[PDB]
Amino acid sequence: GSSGSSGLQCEICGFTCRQKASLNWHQRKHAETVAALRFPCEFCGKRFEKPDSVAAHRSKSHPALLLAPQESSGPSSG
Ligand SMILES: [Zn+2]
Ligand SMILES: [Zn+2]
Repeated sequence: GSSGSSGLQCEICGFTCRQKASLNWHQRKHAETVAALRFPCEFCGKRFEKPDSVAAHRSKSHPALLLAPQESSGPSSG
């Protein structure tokens, strides 16, 4: 077959599709879905319909930030 790109990857949710159309058709919905999410991610900027999901996301996508950083301390707000 043809070697090169494997498949497209969405940034909104993180889906993957082979055909370009799919992505577009899969994004058109995001434009309306964005409304649902009310609690944004102060870590990356994402958004969720609720905080419960925003807190866990940081443990799956930002699981390397929550933990103590390198020797060099930093300003933590809590
Ligand atoms: Zn998506
Ligand atoms: Zn995030």
